[PDB]
Amino acid sequence: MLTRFLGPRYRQLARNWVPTASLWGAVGAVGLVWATDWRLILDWVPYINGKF
Amino acid sequence: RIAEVDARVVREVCSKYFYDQCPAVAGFGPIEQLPDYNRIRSGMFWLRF
Amino acid sequence: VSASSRWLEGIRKWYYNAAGFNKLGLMRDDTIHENDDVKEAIRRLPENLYNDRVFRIKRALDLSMRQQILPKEQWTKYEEDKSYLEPYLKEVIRERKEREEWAKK
Amino acid sequence: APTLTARLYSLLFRRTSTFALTIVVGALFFERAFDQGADAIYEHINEGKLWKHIKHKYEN
Amino acid sequence: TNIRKSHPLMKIVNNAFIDLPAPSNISSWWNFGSLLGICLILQILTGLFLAMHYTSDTTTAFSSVTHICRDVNYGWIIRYMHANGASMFFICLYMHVGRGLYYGSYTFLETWNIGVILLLTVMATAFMGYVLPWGQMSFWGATVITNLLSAIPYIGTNLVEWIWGGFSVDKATLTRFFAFHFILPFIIMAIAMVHLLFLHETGSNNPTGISSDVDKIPFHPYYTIKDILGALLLILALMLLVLFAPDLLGDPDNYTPANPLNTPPHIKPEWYFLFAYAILRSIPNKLGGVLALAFSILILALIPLLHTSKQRSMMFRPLSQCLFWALVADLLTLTWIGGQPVEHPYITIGQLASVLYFLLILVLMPTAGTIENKLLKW
Ligand code: HEM
Ligand code: HEM
Ligand SMILES: Cc1c(-c2ccc(Cc3ccc(OC(F)(F)F)cc3)cc2)[nH]c2cc(Cl)ccc2c1=O
Repeated sequence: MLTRFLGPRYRQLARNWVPTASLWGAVGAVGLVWATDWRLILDWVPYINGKF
Repeated sequence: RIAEVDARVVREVCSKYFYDQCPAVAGFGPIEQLPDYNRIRSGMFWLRF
Repeated sequence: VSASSRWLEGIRKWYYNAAGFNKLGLMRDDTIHENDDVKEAIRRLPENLYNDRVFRIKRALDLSMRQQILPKEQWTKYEEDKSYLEPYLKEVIRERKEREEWAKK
Repeated sequence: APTLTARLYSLLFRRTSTFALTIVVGALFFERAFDQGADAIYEHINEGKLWKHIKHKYEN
Repeated sequence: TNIRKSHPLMKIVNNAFIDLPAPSNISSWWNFGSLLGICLILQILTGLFLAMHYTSDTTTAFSSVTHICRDVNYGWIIRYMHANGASMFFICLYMHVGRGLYYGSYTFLETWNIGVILLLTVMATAFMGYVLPWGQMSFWGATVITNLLSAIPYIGTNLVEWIWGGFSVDKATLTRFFAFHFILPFIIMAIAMVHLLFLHETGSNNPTGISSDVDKIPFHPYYTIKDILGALLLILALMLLVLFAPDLLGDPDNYTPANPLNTPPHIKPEWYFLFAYAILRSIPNKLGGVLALAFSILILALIPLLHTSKQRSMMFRPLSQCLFWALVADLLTLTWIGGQPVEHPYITIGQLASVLYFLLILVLMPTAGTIENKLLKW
């Protein structure tokens, strides 16, 4: 019941902080793919594809 | 001039002049607890941002 | 003058130069190991001598950090090194031994 | 700005999220580059000794 | 305000690692204590992955280790890392002890004694580990150490039989040695927590030997980066041993299966016990030899009592420095002698080295301290 956080200030703060959250999500995704050696995604990358 | 300032302008100017800058520090008196210069310098940015 | 005293003076001067604490600008009493007696003796010092001791120790620690030594003209002279912590430590030890002697009875 | 390091700072190293993204991408490419280089050097030093060099003789 | 300084759990870490005041001039010799923190954890990791493939049965122990070497994926790397980590641990440990002895760190009596306990525990763990492969040297080292307690009068045979769990070294001995080897590192880590705890109250020492409250700096970022550099150098040396000379510090004879009947003619222990093996061979007497072996290790507990100098550290004490390096050379001499057969002239050299060792520790160091006290006129 977190209804305290519905106002102009919080949507403004969310707008400010969206890009950093997206970049951290991208960092997590790329790290997971690199760590697991997931061939499904990596086979489409041009220079990486030659390692298989 | 004052009426033309908004949140975006303040953010950009402050990021220009404060963020990740080397400051100058002066202390006088019982200042044994003043942090080291490396700690003050590292406090000028955030890892979350 | 005594020949034995001359040999003792020569050996003491040689050992003073060999110890090497003078190269960091310290005095002999700066290098004493601090225990309860020495802690009380240092606590009894006047202001100027205490501040001089603090600065000398701080400079020596910085030189030790940087692996340097002073130039040869700033080294402490053996003849001018006069002990400043003698009477205070002497009196503190005297009082402690008096307390022990009373405790024996 | 003309200098390469100034461009790298103003483009990538300001934020920390971009710093981390740069690090992971660099690791991803550096893995393949280093592996190929090391394998090439090791194969050249020991030419005519490894199994893959004498493999063609026996298998039809 | 700051969660780091008020959270119940992060406050301990903040006061232990991040905001700790440390001296500004501690040299590289202070890194070894941190390195012993790393190596221990390393042995806990690699060893924990060897326990997933090891079986303690006497008929299937050598075979299990060879299965680990040959069949497990990258198992040879883990095996030889765990094998050489012992040598790295003991090098770091002896450097730690020498650092404490040279710079007068033994005046912290509690930390010094807890360290002596840690030294004994680590020695026991290293010895019990070397038996699990079940080769020749494993068998004939377990036999000798277990018989070492037979010298105690009136209870020796019973204690020997109880430790063996039988009339000889056999399956029960191997199984219980495996259990103790598994469990003892956790006790070592628990005691090391106390080793740190007793040092937190008094602060750390510096090479000058003078109190350094005037010059202090935070532990982070200054000694975290030095810790990283020291860890990197340690990993370099360990991997050099693992990848370019896997059997330099080992023994060939432990690659044969254990034979209860035969004995090799050139038995010797690992390189980090040979000095004790040099002392015990010197005395031609069983109880006397065992007592000399015990006292050569337990003499570190009496080091604080023999201090007689006005200056804490040997930085300003040339005679003490000369005697210290003579002691180190004598330990090297004993380590050289322990790897040789008992024959002329090595017997005389070993006896003289042991006499010199005890005389240097007990007699000459306090005498030099008193002489230096008289030279400085105090
Ligand atoms: C301070 C911690 C430790 C030290 C100094 C140590 C030392 C040793 C040594 C010197 C060996 C002989 C290796 C050889 O000669 O090939 C060994 C073997 C072994 N250790 Fe440890 N060890 C430690 C912790 C552990 C732990 C925590 C475990 C398991 C949980 C473990 C499991 C084993 C096993 C299974 C072997 C026999 C397998 C082999 O020969 O490689 N060790 N250890
Ligand atoms: C597994 C065993 C051990 C571990 C993990 C360990 C770890 C540490 C650590 C982390 C420190 C603080 C950092 C430093 O001063 O370098 C330290 C300090 C110290 N340790 Fe150890 N240590 C061990 C064994 C020993 C032994 C065997 C001794 C002595 C016989 C000893 C005596 C000392 C002393 C005196 C200090 C304080 C040094 C000073 O500040 O003057 N420790 N140890
Ligand atoms: C004296 C001696 C040793 C020897 C063994 C161990 C040590 C050190 C030690 C001492 C005690 C210890 O247990 C304790 F820590 F107290 F729990 C663990 C290790 C020193 C020497 N090991 C040999 C091994 C072979 Cl194969 C043959 C002969 C010898 C030989 O004559």
